[PDB]
This record gives sequence, C-alpha cells and structure tokens, in this order.
Amino acid sequence: NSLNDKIVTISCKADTNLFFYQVAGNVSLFQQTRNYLERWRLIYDSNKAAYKIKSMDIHNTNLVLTWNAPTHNISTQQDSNADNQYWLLLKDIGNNSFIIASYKNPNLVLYADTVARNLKLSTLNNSNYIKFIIEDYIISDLNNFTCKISPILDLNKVVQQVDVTNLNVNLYTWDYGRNQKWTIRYNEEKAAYQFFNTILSNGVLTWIFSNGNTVRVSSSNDQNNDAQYWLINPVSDTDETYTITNLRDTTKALDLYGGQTANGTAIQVFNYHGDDNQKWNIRNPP
Amino acid sequence: NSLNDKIVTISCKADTNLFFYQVAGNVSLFQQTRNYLERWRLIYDSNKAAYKIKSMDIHNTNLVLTWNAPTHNISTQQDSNADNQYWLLLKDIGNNSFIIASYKNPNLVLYADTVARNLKLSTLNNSNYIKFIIEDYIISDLNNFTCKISPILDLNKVVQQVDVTNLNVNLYTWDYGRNQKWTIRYNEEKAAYQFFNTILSNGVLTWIFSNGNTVRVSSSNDQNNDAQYWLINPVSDTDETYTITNLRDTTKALDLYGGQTANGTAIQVFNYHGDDNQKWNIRNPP
Amino acid sequence: VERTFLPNGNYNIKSIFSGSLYLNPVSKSLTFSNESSANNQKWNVEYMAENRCFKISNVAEPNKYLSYDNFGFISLDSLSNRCYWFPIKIAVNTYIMLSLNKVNELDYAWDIYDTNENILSQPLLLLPNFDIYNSNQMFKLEKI
Ligand SMILES: OC[C@H]1O[C@@H](O[C@H]2[C@H](O)[C@@H](O)[C@H](O)O[C@@H]2CO)[C@H](O)[C@@H](O)[C@H]1O
Ligand SMILES: OC[C@H]1O[C@@H](O[C@H]2[C@H](O)[C@@H](O)[C@H](O)O[C@@H]2CO)[C@H](O)[C@@H](O)[C@H]1O
Repeated sequence: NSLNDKIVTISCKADTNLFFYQVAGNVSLFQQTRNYLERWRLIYDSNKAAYKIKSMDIHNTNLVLTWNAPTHNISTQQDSNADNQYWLLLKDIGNNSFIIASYKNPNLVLYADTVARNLKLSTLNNSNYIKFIIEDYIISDLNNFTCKISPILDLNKVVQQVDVTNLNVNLYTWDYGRNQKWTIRYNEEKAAYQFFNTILSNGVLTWIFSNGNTVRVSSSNDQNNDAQYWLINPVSDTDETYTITNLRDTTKALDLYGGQTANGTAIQVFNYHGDDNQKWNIRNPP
Repeated sequence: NSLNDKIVTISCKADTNLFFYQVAGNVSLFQQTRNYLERWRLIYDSNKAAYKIKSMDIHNTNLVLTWNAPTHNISTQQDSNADNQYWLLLKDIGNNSFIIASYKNPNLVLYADTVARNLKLSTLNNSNYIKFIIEDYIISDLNNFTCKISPILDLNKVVQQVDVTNLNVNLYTWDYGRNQKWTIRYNEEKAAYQFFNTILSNGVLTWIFSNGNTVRVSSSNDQNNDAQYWLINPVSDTDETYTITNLRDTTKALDLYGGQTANGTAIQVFNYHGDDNQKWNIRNPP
Repeated sequence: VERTFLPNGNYNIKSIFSGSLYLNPVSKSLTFSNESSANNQKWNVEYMAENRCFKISNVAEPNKYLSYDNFGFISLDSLSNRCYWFPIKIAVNTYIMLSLNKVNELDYAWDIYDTNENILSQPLLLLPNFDIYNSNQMFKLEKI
C-alpha cells in the first residue's frame, strides 16, 4: 500500500544497464529507453498481499507479467487476475534491491538471464541474478541524465551558465555548448535532485537566498545547503514538462523572469503559481 | 543498512503475542517480557548482504541465531561468523512483515511453530508462519503499554490528569487512579508517540501552544496537531528512564515545573537541557 | 526379474558435486556425509510395477522410505504415496529423481544446494523441476 499504483522501471542488480522491456506479449532485458516500453504499474491486492505488474504499453493496455506454468518462462498476458499473474515484492534491506517471488508458487522467483537477455523463474540462491532495482520512473529517467532545459514559452532557448567563470544563469539560444547542458543527479537521502552544469566538475544550480530570488551556479562542496537541491515534478499529460521547486522552500519555483524570452533574460526563483513561465522542458540534447 | 546495529524484538505475524526468546542457547517463542531476553542486535555484513542476529543476553554476550544444518533446528551458538549464522531479511512490502531466510540456503526460511513454541525451517510459501515483525525494542516495549509516569526527583509521585472533566495535568501522589495511568500508542505514520489518559476514551496529552508552555489533555479527534505527539528517548545506561520531547518543536521537553515536588506542581513543556526535571521513569502500574 | 532401466537392490546415493559424500539421515533430515561403511548409507531400491515408480528404503531402517514433508524437506517415513519416485536417467548412473505426484501442479525433484560446489551440511530438499540440466538435481546411484 506504498507501492500501490506506482509506476516504476525494473532493472537488474546483476546488470544495472538492463531493464524489463515489454512489447507484444514478450518480456526481455534491454538498455534504458526512458519510455513506456520499460514502465510498469504495480497494482496491490490486499487480500493476497501481492502485486500485479502491469505494462504501460500504449497499444495493449491490459498486459501483466505472467508466469507460464508449468514451464519456467515469463511473458505478459491479458490480465485475468490469475495467481500466476501475482508477485510478492520482497525488499532485501541493506541491499536496496528486490526479490520478486511468484505468488502462485513462492518457491520460485524471477531470475535475470543477462546473456539471453530475458527472464525466467528459478529457485533461490545468493546471486544478484534474482535481485532487481525497482524505481519510480521519473527518478529512473532523470537520474544521471544529461539534458538541456528550456522554458515552454520558447523551446529554442535554454537555461545556461554564462561561462566557466561567470556563474550567473540566464536564458539563451541553444548553441550546443557545455555551459548549456546539465547532468541531473538524484540524492536518495535528501529525496531531491541537483543540476550539475557540464562546463564545471562540481557546480550546481543554486538558489542564492541571501540575495532575494537570485539563482546561480555554485560549488557543491557546500555540503548541507538545501538551497542546492530541487524537486522535479512532472506536469500532467506531458512527457518532458516539469515544474522545479527548491528543497529549502518548496513554495519557491524555478521561474523565467516576467516570462520574457529575450536572450539574457534572468532565471530566478519565485513564489509558485504554476503559470507557463514556471514550466520547463527537460530534454535530450540533439 | 538502516537496520545495522539496531536492537530489536522479533515477533510472529501468525501470533503477535509470541516473541523470539533466548536463554542458555535455546531459542523459543514466548510471551512479551520487555527485557533483554527478547532483544536482538542486527549486525549487517555488507559483502554478504546478510545479518547476524545477536542476543542481548547480559550473561553470554556472544550468542547468535544459528541454523543447526542440516537439521530442522534453530538455536543460539557462539558467533564464529559462519554461513549458518547469517540471515537475509526480506521485507514483504504492503504486508509490513519480514521473511527471514538462511544465508547458507536461501531456499529455507524461519517458520514459527507456535504450537511447539519454537522455530524451524521451511521453503517459501504464502503462510503467516514464515512472516515476522521486526521492531525497534523501545517501540515494541512502549506501544500499547499502560503505564504510570514518575519524575526521577520523586518516584512516589506521578503525572496525572486532575479529573474526568478538568483536563489539566499536574503532579500528584500515586493512588492507582485511572487519571494517573497512561496508555502509550506509537503512530508509525508520524514516527511519534501519544499518551492516552485511561480516565478518558479519546483524550491525549497535548502541548496547547496557544497558551504558551501549557500542557493538558485534549481530544485526539483534533487530527493534525503535532503538539499531540511526542518523542520518547531513553536516558543512557538505564532500564526505565527516558526524556519526552514534543513533536512540533523537538527542543520542547516535558518538564516538571521548577523541579518542585509537592502535590499540584504543574506539568509543562520547556526548552531542553536534559536536567533531572526533564527525565521520567515510565513504569508498569504495580 | 528386471522390469526397468534400474535393477532392484542396494545402492549408495551421491550428488554429482562430490564422489566422496554419501546420502544418510541425520536427525530427521537427509544429508551427504563422509563414507561410514555402515548400513545407514545403504539404500534399497525397489520397483513398483503398478505405478512404474520406485520406493527407496534405508537398509539400517528397512521400514523407513525416502519421502517428503510439508516444509520442503526430503524425509524418512513409513510407506505412503509420497515415497514413490520417478527417476530420469541422464547419464551412466546419473538420475533426476522426480516425485511421482505432481506437487503444486509442477514436477518436483530432489534438490541439493551448493556453495561453489560444496554441499556439506546441506539438507536434501524437494524443489520444482523444469528440465534435465539442473546440477543441483542430479544424483548418482551406485550399486553397492
Ligand atoms: O520577478 C518577476 C515576475 O514577473 C511576473 O510577471 C509580471 C511581469 O514582471 C510584468 O512585466 C508584467 O507586466 O506583469 C507580470 C505579472 O503577472 C511573473 O508572473 C512572475 O512569475 C515573476 O517572473
Ligand atoms: O519554570 C520552569 C523552570 O524552573 C527552573 O527552576 C528555577 C526556578 O524557576 C527559579 O524560580 C529558581 O530561582 O531557579 C530554578 C533553577 O535552579 C528549572 O530549573 C527549569 O528547568 C524550568 O523547569
């Protein structure tokens, strides 16, 4: 009842670059795609105390992870609420990973064949092949993600640090420079993100609260400064639009000054109102 | 890894009145004792991703839960860091219970034989007999505990509600009155405690901040008031001595007004200093 | 008279992980131990024509048969339908031992857990079987 209805990615503890991937009834292991092919909704049944693992496939919407008894094979099939479609999510504490056991037959658990790139059922052992990382899909897509960030008022412009020594942050036309790219990293303890500018090694986007609403890049060797961390909240029904609020004061949102689009326009924080000048597209640099 | 070095009690999901109990190397299932016989330190080995489960027995300090492989028997033996003394702690999410699997053979997990009142082993299944509640020992001891609360400046006196209609709280001499006894309930959602006066049905101890340092009893149907919740922290190297701090502001500790001792002395919240008039013995009403 | 691929009589039972460890009971479990040259490591295999399976008793305890309990362990018990074993021969005297009965609507087989090929102190379990390639489910039956 804390994972219920959550949308997640599932990857292998044995090979963290491999994710559960679904298409047309087949489940395989595949590199990160950051899309619905690797997304799953966990659906809790309180009576069984077990979960269905439903594919977020956009064409077939009723597909769930299914053990093909009596074989050891796994597939996705139409949800009929069968026992071979339910799974126990057992968290290995201290290892931050899950064993996923069949509810139908808990002697058997999911096993990742990293060489065949698929899944089967197996009895238990102490290897990482039966351990899985289950992560909120936003965190999974954004963590360690190198991106450009644009106001939705002008998707041709981006948020940039001015240059290696001018740590100011403004809006400018996209020119593929490293000062215009940010690597997002998630902090598990803080449950919040930092934006590292790629022109510097340890420079993060920061609310300079001792100076009103100013934001600038500053060194991340300021250990316990919440002003350096942000919540990234998806905007409904979009794939790449977010609001970005500050961990120090979550009423404070990343804000394009006045909603102006001119080169050099200030990026700041401002009281959250959720207008279009506080919405951002986070995208792959082309 | 949030469990490393934690001292816990372990009880059965199949019978929540039965706890793991240790004496002279024999492990059994026994009613709640609220003492070191049912306390265990979890010791994480990070390379194994597994735990040693060590008894807090004050007489033999080196005893850990041990599977006497290949038999069905579980006991406590001298720690020799062996595989049959390591355990995978798998938390069943949604169920809020743990499966405890042998590191030597992860196909086998602890099974509570509640009729024989001891432990054996089983392959994994969906029964409640392999599920366990692992809880920090203070919470385990204090949750649903009906107690009297005495300052350490005078154990003969206790914190009481004045009477059923006067909801004020003061110090008075012990007389076994229901207004002198408190039932502690732990709210896992808030990670804090409430003290319920047994003369009322729904009356809890609250810091009414709108009257300064005033603490009284009020309805618990006032939902979102962190003033109605408390942190209970054990005074070091004691058996039943604690300090009690309010949730709203955690430097606000429960305080015997002035350190006075006569009947009717007020009970309040005061900034923490850890002195004798902010310490409290929480005891069984004898 | 012989009715099948495996003749009636006394066998030692070994795992493929070790030529020097022999199946014997220890308390109520079954495990592989050092050669004792004693009857408790001797197993009488008898074919049952009616069910085309085998029952396997311990020579030291002739009225006790290899069976399985409700906890996943192979056990030694009085005669019952849990004592019927259906071997699949996969090499010269190497077999997978299935329970005659479907368990949890699957084939279940004898299974010994190994740690880097070490099975010392491991109890013999009954676990699901899916094919003939699981090393933990392969056992030698040596006439002796
Ligand atoms: O701190 C700037 C602030 O500007 C607001 O937009 C203003 C804008 O400044 C002004 O030029 C215009 O005429 O009226 C707007 C008020 O609605 C933004 O709303 C705010 O988010 C901040 O960006
Ligand atoms: O009012 C609570 C406060 O009282 C202190 O005791 C004081 C006392 O109030 C004061 O009259 C006297 O002159 O000195 C005392 C201290 O030595 C408590 O020490 C303090 O903890 C509070 O409880």
